[PDB]
Amino acid sequence: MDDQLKQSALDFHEFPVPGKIQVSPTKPLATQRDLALAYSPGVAAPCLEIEKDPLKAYKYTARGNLVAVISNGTAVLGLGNIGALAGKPVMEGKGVLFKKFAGIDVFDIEVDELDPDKFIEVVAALEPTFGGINLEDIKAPECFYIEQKLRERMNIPVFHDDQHGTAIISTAAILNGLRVVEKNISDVRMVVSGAGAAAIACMNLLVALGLQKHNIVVCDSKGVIYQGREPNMAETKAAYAVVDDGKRTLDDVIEGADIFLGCSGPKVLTQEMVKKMARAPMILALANPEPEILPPLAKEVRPDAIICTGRSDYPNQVNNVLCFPFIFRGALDVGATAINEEMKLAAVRAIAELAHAEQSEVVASAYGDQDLSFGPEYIIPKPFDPRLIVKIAPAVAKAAMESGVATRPIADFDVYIDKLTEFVYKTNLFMKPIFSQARKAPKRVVLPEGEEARVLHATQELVTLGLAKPILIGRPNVIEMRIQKLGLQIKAGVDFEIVNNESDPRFKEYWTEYFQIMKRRGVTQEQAQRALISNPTVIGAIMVQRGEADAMICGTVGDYHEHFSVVKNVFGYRDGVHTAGAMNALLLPSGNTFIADTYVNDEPDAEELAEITLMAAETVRRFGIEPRVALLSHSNFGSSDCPSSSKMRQALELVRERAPELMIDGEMHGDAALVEAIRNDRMPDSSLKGSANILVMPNMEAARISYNLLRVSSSEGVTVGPVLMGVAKPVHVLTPIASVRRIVNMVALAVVEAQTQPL
Amino acid sequence: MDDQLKQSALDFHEFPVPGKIQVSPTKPLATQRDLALAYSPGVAAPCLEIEKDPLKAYKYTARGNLVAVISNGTAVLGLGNIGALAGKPVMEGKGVLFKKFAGIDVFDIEVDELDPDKFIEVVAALEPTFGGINLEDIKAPECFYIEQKLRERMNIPVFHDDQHGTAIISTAAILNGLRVVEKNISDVRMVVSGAGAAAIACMNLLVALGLQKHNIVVCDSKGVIYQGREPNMAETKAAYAVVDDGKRTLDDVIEGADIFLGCSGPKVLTQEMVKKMARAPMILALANPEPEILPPLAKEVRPDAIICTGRSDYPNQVNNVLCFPFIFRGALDVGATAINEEMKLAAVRAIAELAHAEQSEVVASAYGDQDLSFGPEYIIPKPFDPRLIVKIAPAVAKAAMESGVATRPIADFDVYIDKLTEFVYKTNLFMKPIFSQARKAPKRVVLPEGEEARVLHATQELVTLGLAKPILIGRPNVIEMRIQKLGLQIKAGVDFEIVNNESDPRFKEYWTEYFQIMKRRGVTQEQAQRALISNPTVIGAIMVQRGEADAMICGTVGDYHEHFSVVKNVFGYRDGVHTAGAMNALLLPSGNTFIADTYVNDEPDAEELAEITLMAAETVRRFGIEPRVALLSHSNFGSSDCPSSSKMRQALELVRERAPELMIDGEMHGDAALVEAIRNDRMPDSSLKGSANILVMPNMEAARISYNLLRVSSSEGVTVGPVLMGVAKPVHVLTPIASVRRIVNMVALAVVEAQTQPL
Repeated sequence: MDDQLKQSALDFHEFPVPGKIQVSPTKPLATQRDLALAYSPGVAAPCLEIEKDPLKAYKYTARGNLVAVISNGTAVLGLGNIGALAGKPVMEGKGVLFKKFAGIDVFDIEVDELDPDKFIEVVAALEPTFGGINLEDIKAPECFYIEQKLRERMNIPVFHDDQHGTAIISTAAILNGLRVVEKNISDVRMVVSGAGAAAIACMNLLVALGLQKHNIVVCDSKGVIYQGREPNMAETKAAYAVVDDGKRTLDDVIEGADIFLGCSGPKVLTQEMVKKMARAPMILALANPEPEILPPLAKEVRPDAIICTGRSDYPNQVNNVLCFPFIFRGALDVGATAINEEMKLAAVRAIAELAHAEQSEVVASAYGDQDLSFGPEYIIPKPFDPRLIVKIAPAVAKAAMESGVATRPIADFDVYIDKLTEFVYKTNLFMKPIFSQARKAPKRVVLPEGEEARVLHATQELVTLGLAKPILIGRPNVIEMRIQKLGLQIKAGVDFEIVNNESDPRFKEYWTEYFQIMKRRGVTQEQAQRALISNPTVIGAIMVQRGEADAMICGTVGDYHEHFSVVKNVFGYRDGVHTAGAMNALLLPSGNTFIADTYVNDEPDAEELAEITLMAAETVRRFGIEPRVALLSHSNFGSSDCPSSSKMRQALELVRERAPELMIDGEMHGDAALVEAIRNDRMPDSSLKGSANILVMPNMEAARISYNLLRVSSSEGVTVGPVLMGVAKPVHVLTPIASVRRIVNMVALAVVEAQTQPL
Repeated sequence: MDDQLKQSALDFHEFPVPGKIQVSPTKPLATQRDLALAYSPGVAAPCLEIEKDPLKAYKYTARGNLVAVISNGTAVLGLGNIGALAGKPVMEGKGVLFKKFAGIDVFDIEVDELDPDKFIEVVAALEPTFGGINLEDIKAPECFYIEQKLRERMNIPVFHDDQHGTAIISTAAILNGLRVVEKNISDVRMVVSGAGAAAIACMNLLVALGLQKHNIVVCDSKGVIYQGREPNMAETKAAYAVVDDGKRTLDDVIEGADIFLGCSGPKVLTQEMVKKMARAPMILALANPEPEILPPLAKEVRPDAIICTGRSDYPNQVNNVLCFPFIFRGALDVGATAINEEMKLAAVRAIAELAHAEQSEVVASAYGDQDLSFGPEYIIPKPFDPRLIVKIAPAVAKAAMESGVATRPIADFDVYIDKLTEFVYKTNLFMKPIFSQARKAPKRVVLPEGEEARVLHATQELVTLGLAKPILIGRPNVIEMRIQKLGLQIKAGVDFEIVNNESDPRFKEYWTEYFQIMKRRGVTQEQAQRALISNPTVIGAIMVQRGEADAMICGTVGDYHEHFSVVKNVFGYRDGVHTAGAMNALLLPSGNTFIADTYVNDEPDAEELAEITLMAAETVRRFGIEPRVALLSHSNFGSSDCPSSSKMRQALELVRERAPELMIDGEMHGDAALVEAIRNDRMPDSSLKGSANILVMPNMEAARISYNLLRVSSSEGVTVGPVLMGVAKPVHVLTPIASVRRIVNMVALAVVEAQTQPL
């Protein structure tokens, strides 16, 4: 293990504060009332409820999201027995992983006890604190006895992940492989190396899944484990003892075998006995920190070999992080009393089915141009796939539903999946009304920049959600080749339409219409033809204008203002308005907030500010929020008389003249706008209540600087912008640094805008 | 208990997320390297260290800041035995209090066990997880046995706070009271009502403190507990069994007594037997939720009565929150193996001494115009006093030092107290170089606004820190009366000087000099006299100019620009400069950051921007930081050609011409300035490294809006501003909403600036 890596690990664990976890409150503790409610005499009130009903304990405490990771330091991942105090950082890291990947609060516990019975007594005593138990690093064979006793005795789910999770992943992998090579589960022959508990659980699951016991072979360091080899051998080991046939060595039984499993040590297998078994071997190496064999050797000696390792640098890694947080999430969200094998089967099926679907953006970006399509080189999902929780947790919850172990049944699964998604993507809670409205009637959207990888990913995700009917512009060859490269599943002509800009049958009409529009703006006919050949944005705008589409989303490459100029020239302002603006959404501690204007006007006057305010209010109303506007300046309610403050005052009077029912006030400082108490101290009778959610700035300088600084400082770094208002058709212009999720959000928003007859 | 209060408590405990705690990471977990370091194979590296040395476990894990709150639900605060699962919210609230008041991470644990021996076994088994144990809600007499066994058996400190903390507070209160009434500890006679463990610990401490056992009387519900009353009575109860004298009732022993203690129930004491004991009774009611008597009754029947209750609405509340977090902080920071009575004595002495000192701003604001000076009405500090940690924890640490139970001795106490203060005030870490430099040579500072409460509090805190020699301006009568009202301790003429603006012997020279300065600016002699009578800022500026002071801090009432105009007129620009600016400090996730210009120039040009940049760089250098400047705009490295961007480009070239060694670049977006990767993606060869810590805006609009929004959104809401640069003398102008701490910080900064010869 590298000395520099060791130094990096020590410095990471040390600075700037020792440890890796921290306990924080989730409530305000500022005033005296917070103290009164969070402690005596307030804290007594919920307590009585728990006395009347234990189930209500799942309703006022963290018990419904608390998991214990208990260890004794006897079976650390690669160090054997070193003491629990030595093993504490491992459990801290496990808890960090829990919180990161499933939003589950954990307590790590080291119990200095070696007697299994006293261990059981302690764990059973600690029951009311937690809602679930996960064991870790307990050596065999004590682990089986402890787990069985606790599962029988305790009333909450218990795992030993090293005994179960690896079994889940291996079962899913081998089932998928048998799907690949088209071999029936009945006639496959099983060969097992090592006596690690993962192997035993694997045979248990496979037998419960359909594998036949007469085709299995279990081999320890003593060779073939046949009946009568020794009388005082373990009963668990005896359960897989076969009728003796004279074979003693692993070489005798490996020939003609279908699947090889190993969790004992490196170099046990060799390329000759790799030649020994049947067609399409199933190499499965789980030994750490080195595998049984080198996958290059197995692949060079046999091409169709399938190899799975426990190391990240090799394809098809079996990492336990794929399972445990999600099974615990599913179990806890229904209050299952215990986790049976039904849940494990459901998890295996979920992993297998997820292995078939299309690749996500994160993993595709992370793992480069590797041939990551379904098949021998890609058989199980990567650890960082975000769809894992959404595909696993509802399945485990339904398995709990069927077996009757649930105690708090869920009504319908749709809101559950929605909540999980809001955990995953951090903007679903904000965008849910938009998605719900858009899904009722999809429209046609043009993405002129149809060769970018981000646009292709967004198109795939839009088709999957059934949220729009995309139209792409570009050369079909490049688009198809990149679709193959990224391993997507959308098919041209079935899920979306491709418009070949270099050669289209409607070129004549398009450039004729463009010239008819722009002849008085200094555009000759040759310029019109050249533009309709070379500029995708013009093609998209013309397509939208003629009614062959319904919305356009552009601007993910190049400058903002060229796209905006083209759009404004083609479409023009909507009736009753003489200006356009851009507005960015943001998530501050005080809630969602919109900022305008950030992109269009460099120095708006009072009239433009009034029109921008009205359009912003309408757009916010679309989100199902009650608009609350604030005009910002360095002047604080007339404390200065620079021209900007006067412009704000005139804009405010204009807005109050036009829309009398809108909640608006100003001009004020930012803190007064965002904080109720500060505003009430200086202006007790203001017409603005609560915290404002629309902020109007005097110039694009202030808007852009504030937006960027808040975007970075509000530690999320996510937005919904720039929404463009004032143009006569539902079009938006993005920025080159826009991510996939923002593109999807704007496509949904444009669809929603286009659903109604454009105003 | 009010139904509306019950509903409020339930809704507080329920929404928006169940529970009150949450476990969060303290390290980044974004990249693959974070995963590699926080888990396999990186996590193995520190583990081996723990195997080689257990003490190093205090160095890479949260064990050094982790406390367990263990309960069985048998002795809840006012509900007796209700079950541990019913009592869980109480421990959650206790842990929240721990984190809020001492920055200590806790695990709350409910053990469903009623056998004391099994309880002891479980707790002793859980030792390696934690660094300290605190018991809670365990009924007598099992609590004594469990605590004794665990203390003997376990190697980390253990408390039962209800048994010890109340004893600490009561001991401090009664010792202070005996100080008040001037009664010797030898001859005072003790009367005890109830058998609550707090009482027994109180007698133990008092006997260990100097109270004589022959003057004590212990009375249970059976009356006088004398020797031979019953043979099979408790040994702990037997330890205070007195030689029989024939007295049987509490009435017989209360007459002639000095101190009455009660923790049994309400209405036990009556006003006649209040008349029974000696002069100046010591009523001490700890029963909940109602006291033994109504304090109004005791005070009306006898004026000099001293009454202490356990309820917030009455004076001198005995709340356990005063002790336990701070004793645990002190014990943990030295690694004490156990907490003996030496630490408890040190804590009692610390509380007693703190009761004498001056009142803090927070408690004085919270508790109104009550006569909160030292005496019968104020005998123990309020729960929210921030000095509690600083006064307690070092004393407990030193007590650990003397008794040899410490395992990680501290070198010197000064850095310890500094670290505690940085925890308390959140800006000491930033301002420490300034305070250290200023404390070496204090100067003379004028605060013209010498009648505000905030200014008086700041003066008190400045005198205490020995950081300046303040001078106040105002009417002496009002100043003295308010000093009495707030209960401060600074004495006029000894700690500070008062300048009577209405009648001063130097009026003639002052107004003559003001006229000599301002005669050509339209100020007649009568106007000069009127100004020197009515305007404190002018008096302060003239005093500074003549050399009778060294710095001035003004502007906590009224508009900014009037004060700034007066200051600029009197002092003028420093040589080589033709402009002035203001700069605000702020604490973002990327570090400390300065923003300019926020208050002076409405629309600076290139030259003013260059001068402001240079002055800001020098001021930042004062803080011992290496300056890094960024010029912000909506244009991103020339993407636009509006006049503002051109002004930035000219300013940048000017700055590079003047100071060639300064690190500066621009103009850029905010995120590019703050984030390294974004800047490196667009401009790989920029001259700015890391994250900038000075931001220069094109106009006061953007600066003010960004500053306010970031101030609120960066969840601290604390600043150090506005620092004023460009004037020839060390003066600063604050804002009316400035708090005490900001005033202290600016006084220190002005002193530091004035220490060197002004440039």
